[PDB]
Amino acid sequence: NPSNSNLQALREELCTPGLDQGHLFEGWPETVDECNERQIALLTDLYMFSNMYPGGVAQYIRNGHELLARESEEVDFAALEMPPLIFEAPSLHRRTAERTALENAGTAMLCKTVFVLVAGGLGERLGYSSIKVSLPVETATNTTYLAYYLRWAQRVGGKEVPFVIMTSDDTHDRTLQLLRELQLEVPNLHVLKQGQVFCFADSAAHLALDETGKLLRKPHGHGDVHSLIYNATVKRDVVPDSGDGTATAQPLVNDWLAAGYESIVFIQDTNAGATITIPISLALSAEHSLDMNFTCIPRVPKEPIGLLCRTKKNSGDPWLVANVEYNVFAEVSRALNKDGGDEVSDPTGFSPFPGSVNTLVFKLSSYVDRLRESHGIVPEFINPKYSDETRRSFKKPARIESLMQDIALLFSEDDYRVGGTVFERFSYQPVKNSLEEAAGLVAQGNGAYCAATGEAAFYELQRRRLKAIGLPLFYSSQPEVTVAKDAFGVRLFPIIVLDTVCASSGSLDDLARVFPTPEKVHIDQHSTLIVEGRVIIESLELYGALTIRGPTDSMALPHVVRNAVVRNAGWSVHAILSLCAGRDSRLSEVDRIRGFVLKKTAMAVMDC
Ligand SMILES: O=c1ccn([C@@H]2O[C@H](COP(=O)(O)OP(=O)(O)O[C@H]3O[C@H](CO)[C@@H](O)[C@H](O)[C@H]3O)[C@@H](O)[C@H]2O)c(=O)[nH]1
Ligand code: VO4
Ligand SMILES: [Mg+2]
Repeated sequence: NPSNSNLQALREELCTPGLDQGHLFEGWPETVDECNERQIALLTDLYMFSNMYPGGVAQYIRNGHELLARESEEVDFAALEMPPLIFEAPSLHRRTAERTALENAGTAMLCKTVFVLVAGGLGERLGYSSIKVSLPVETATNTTYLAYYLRWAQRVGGKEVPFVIMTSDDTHDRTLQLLRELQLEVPNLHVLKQGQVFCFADSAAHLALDETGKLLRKPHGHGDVHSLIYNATVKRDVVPDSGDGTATAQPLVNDWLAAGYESIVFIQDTNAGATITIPISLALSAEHSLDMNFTCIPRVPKEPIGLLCRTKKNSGDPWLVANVEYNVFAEVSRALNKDGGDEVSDPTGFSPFPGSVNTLVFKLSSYVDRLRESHGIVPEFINPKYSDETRRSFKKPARIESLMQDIALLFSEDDYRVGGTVFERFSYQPVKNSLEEAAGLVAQGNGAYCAATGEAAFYELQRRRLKAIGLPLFYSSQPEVTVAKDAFGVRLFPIIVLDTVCASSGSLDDLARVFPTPEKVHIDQHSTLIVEGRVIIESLELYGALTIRGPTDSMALPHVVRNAVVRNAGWSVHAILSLCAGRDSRLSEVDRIRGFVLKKTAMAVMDC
């Protein structure tokens, strides 16, 4: 694509005042025709940046200057108050008429929903050297986060459900390999790989080089997902169009709208609670006519989650409903008095504003409109890490970032209704922290959000949902294992995991289909129940571990369990001892990041 003539022109352009990238060509020959292979490759990297990044590398540097200047100024909002459109979600463990009505409405709307999963991030800070969607939701079945989301989506939207996964250079190949290994068949899955962007070595936006003399690249944030969707195409065969030419440029958003889809949902890589909040969020988006709906929890004052606020940046700006990231809120909170009056704390102990967990629910028509106007471009920022409190130095090269929730400020209050739904904190179950930082956080009285608490919260979630339909689970709240040098404990048992064929959407009505007479099902607090396929359990007495397998097709007739009595040694859990020699150690990173291992001593199986 790039000729040698254009390569010299870009080189000269980047050496002009305001760009000042002469350090990249130190000791280079005057003409392009005299250049080595590596030099040609650098100019090619730079020239092809125009293709991937708006306006190319020249515009990237100019944006850097604008953002670096803005980052040097103390942030200030003209006005900051509660968003007008806030709706309290009912409890996930109470089968009220409201809960039943909202679940059944949202489950119908799931048939007309597009699903988007952002999975470009590493989180090596976890102590996990692989991709986060390969993490197990729980080690009882070892079901990955990738398989969890995909199987729920196919169950609620059918096998042909439209699904997008955003990957990065760090996660793409491993994501494709995991899809192949799980033998997942998703005909309308689109994997879109975000590109990394150049880095700034200093506050003057001088482009950074690595150890081998090539331009350092770093992530542009989860904001890239909108532009990737805007530029994505699909062919036209069984779709409304059926041309005899493969040169089809139908936008993926056009096929979705043409097929009858009315909603789009964005989720993150390690939050299993999204399958619980999404149906309620869709029902309330329809009842209250919300174009964009932020999923929120009550926030503790120092949580690393954003806040949903009604904002005005400057005195003349119209009201905007947008997310304010935790860092910005801290800077604003810590400030001299004589500025507004919405900072006083709440009696309970929660932030004045709802905390955004970044499960984003959109009306598809409104989303497409703003996507087409903006080309998926969202406002950017930069947050360099300086070496000393005096700044004027970068400990590590900085890069421009973007947030996928920052698409909310393209939604004017004049044309669009933007609101938030507030759920229980228990419904937010991310795996973000390693055991070390989880020990540090718990000492301050904060949430661990580690692999141990993520797995434990998943088992507790199943038990709360099942007790909501009348299953009589009597178990202690006392922990069964301590992790991170006895800093905190979790409990796991009783373990009850139902697959998507058994539990269907996970609605309380769907769960009542598995236990039609729950008063005659008695699962001891130390037991383990794994149910796969089309199973109905009418009466059971379980003291130990039991797997029940039914037909793998939902339309098949169901295996019905009656008057079963199963007793065995079952399972246990024990901590990974500090004196872990590691000689002939089957302990993997998966075990080590949660601090315990399940011992699967006995297991009964009911087949057919
Ligand atoms: O280049 C990137 C960066 C991030 N991600 C994905 O973004 C999600 C969240 O990233 P993470 O580092 O876990 O969270 P933050 O970006 O720090 O915070 C987000 O998630 C919080 C809730 O977990 C919200 O409160 C914040 O507002 C929101 O910005 C994950 O699925 C990542 O894989 C990508 O796909 N690509
Ligand atoms: O690549 V960093 O998010 O450690 O600056
Ligand atoms: Mg990096």
